[PDB]
Amino acid sequence: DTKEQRILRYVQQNAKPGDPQSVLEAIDTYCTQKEWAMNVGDAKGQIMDAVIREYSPSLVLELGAYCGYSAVRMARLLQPGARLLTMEINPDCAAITQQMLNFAGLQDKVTILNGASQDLIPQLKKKYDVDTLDMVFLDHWKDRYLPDTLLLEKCGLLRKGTVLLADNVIVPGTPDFLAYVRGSSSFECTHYSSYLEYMKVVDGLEKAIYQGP
Ligand SMILES: O=C(NC/C=C/[C@H]1O[C@@H](n2cnc(C(F)(F)F)c2)[C@H](O)[C@@H]1O)c1cc([N+](=O)[O-])cc(O)c1O
Ligand SMILES: [Mg+2]
Repeated sequence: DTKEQRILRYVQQNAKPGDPQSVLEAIDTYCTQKEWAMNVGDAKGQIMDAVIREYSPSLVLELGAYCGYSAVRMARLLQPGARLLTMEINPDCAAITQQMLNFAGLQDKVTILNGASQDLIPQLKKKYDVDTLDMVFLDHWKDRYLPDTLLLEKCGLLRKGTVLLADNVIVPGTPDFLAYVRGSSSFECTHYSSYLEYMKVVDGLEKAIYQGP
């Protein structure tokens, strides 16, 4: 029994089927109160929602599905016919994410790709009927943000105006990626400051009164 399975089961038991907002709220409650997990969380999530709404992307790529929190967050805001592709190298995570999406009623909008980016990015256009991406959400291993961006470019998946949106550029940090995009004339960058997810961390003092030998 893993933390991720506990999160899914919590959702199935507490959230309302076919209600994405309910699913997000259940995940957030569980991770706030019971076990920290690396979901983007509500604070950063509200910023994501505002960016998605602004750009109204027809085709989004997510790198890093985890438990499907951001996939639910993004897919619930997609217009009819728009698609989210989400890449997850861990097959246990990919299965949890599919179940989370199913529970939320968002399965028709989302395609889970189970594999490594080095294999899957070059197969996107041919296997998943993609021309160029409107938006990319980066939230996988932090050392993979830059090499994957470069691979996306190599493969012709970026067009003028493709929006990349990257989580965790402060904590844990993505320093090569951040320096690269901020220094490149090929990118125009904006920073949205917020807070790391679920950081009300409990600690305590123990008092121990000696009673003698
Ligand atoms: O390490 C963090 N995230 C790593 C998240 C990694 C997730 O992305 C998947 N993946 C890996 N490669 C691919 C692909 F697509 F390329 F194939 C998909 C991994 O299996 C995992 O589910 C993290 C850590 C903290 N923190 O505070 O420690 C806070 C956060 O918000 C975080 O995102
Ligand atoms: Mg993250």
